Amino acid sequence: VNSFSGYLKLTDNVYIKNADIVEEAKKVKPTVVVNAANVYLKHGGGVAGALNKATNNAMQVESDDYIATNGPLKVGGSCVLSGHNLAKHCLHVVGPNVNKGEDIQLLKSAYENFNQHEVLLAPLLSAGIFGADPIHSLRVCVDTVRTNVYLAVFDKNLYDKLVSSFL
Ligand SMILES: O=C(c1n[nH]c2ncc(Br)cc12)N1CCCN(C2CC2)S1(=O)=O
Repeated sequence: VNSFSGYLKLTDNVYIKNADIVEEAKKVKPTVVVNAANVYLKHGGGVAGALNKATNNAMQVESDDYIATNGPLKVGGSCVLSGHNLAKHCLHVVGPNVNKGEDIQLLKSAYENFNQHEVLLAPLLSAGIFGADPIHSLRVCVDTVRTNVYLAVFDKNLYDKLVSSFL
């Protein structure tokens, strides 16, 4: 039993809800919140900009130190950093950004990072400003993640479409 509330169950291990991931994280304080990161951990917009803003820029400060030490992530890769006031940990995961020409096949590799964590609150990888089809992202999620994932979809119109079209 966990504290996530109001989710629709899609599969044995994947759950979905129309919710703002920032407000969901603040309420649940999950062990792991997933950020829709880029390789530079520059949290300017989309999910990342919103999560960072909610930490009062502490996520960005921590991220800049991480990059100064380690260099950029790989597309499809991840790192574990603090969750600040939102979660115990933040798993920064880099899905391919279609608006940069990156290979959509890397989306499966990106979701594989979720399997290192028993339970996660997460957005759909590569959706929103990363330019991929969210229906496809949900399909890859369900077919790749084996751990328990609670997906927050900000747009109510998109949420209804994802549910109604889910196979
Ligand atoms: O939640 C957001 C989101 N995008 N910009 C934001 N700004 C502030 C806050 Br708070 C949340 C967001 N989505 C990111 C894109 C992928 N998803 C869409 C496809 C269904 S999403 O995972 O629903």
